[PDB]
Amino acid sequence: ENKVINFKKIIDSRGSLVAIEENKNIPFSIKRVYYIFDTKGEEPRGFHAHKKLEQVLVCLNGSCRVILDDGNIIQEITLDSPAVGLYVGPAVWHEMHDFSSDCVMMVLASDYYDETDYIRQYDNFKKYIAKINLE
Amino acid sequence: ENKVINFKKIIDSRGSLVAIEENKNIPFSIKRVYYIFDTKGEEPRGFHAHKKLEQVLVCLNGSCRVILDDGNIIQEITLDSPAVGLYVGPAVWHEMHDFSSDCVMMVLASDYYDETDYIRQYDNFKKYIAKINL
Ligand SMILES: Cc1cn([C@H]2C[C@H](O)[C@@H](COP(=O)(O)OP(=O)(O)O)O2)c(=O)[nH]c1=O
Ligand SMILES: Cc1cn([C@H]2C[C@H](O)[C@@H](COP(=O)(O)OP(=O)(O)O)O2)c(=O)[nH]c1=O
Ligand SMILES: [Cl-]
Repeated sequence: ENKVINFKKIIDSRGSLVAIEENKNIPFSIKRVYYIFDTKGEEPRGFHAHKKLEQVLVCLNGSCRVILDDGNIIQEITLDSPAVGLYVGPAVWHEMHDFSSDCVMMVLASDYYDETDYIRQYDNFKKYIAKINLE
Repeated sequence: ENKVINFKKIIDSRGSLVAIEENKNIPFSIKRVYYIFDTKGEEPRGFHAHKKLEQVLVCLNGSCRVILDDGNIIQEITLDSPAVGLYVGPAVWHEMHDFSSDCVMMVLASDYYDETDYIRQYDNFKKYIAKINL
């Protein structure tokens, strides 16, 4: 509804195509595109929140299980369709689990990588969330 | 004239990561990100040049054979690594062939989809180039 994006998909005799356009079918300007591949092991990814960064996760091949925690409710979704994007706004703790061996996870981000824009401690995230609330 | 971009790749026990940043490891601002998947058939694609659009092609899974023609030289390059991008500037004809069944082709574009920016006839592409040349 608010976080799951169903992109329009073109299908023809040659295959399938999806086009994501900044500020068109995604709410922000794209500054970075990163992707995860050649995955292995049973240790997950993520476990942090951002203060300003906006992202849209898309599973281009295989599947992956994503968890979002906005400090109020926890949501979970299994991404396994390239036509499905998951919006991860600022102030949202997130985690990525169960990457299939053939998984390819693509992320569209509103800004360049920035080590300082991370909240890696859950309690801190929680605190952070509390403060924002007050305001 | 080289068009291959080798991206820095992060590796750990969990897998690999590559990060593309507009105007940082690619020469333009990204306005669109499109991808081709669930491919079939024996028909190749592309077979056009753009007048304004700049793009970076990346084979995120499987493989595919790309043909680039800049009007000076024709280059055939097989993409089978997510860490390699192929820069397709304006006025550059491109074709994509031999898509693996599990292929995933991702493209970073400098602008929104625009059918009017498609030069669809090789001869016209060549004429366009000639024009540019003078
Ligand atoms: C997401 C991202 C990470 N990185 C770097 C930062 C680290 O050195 C490495 C991995 O970052 P990341 O994998 O997100 O951090 P963590 O190990 O805490 O889960 O890749 C970039 O250079 N660019 C990016 O866009
Ligand atoms: C590349 C792209 C294609 N499309 C559509 C146009 C076509 O209907 C289809 C395939 O486009 P494309 O292969 O570029 O054109 P063509 O098949 O004529 O050679 O996908 C978009 O809607 N947005 C995009 O960003
Ligand atoms: Cl579900």
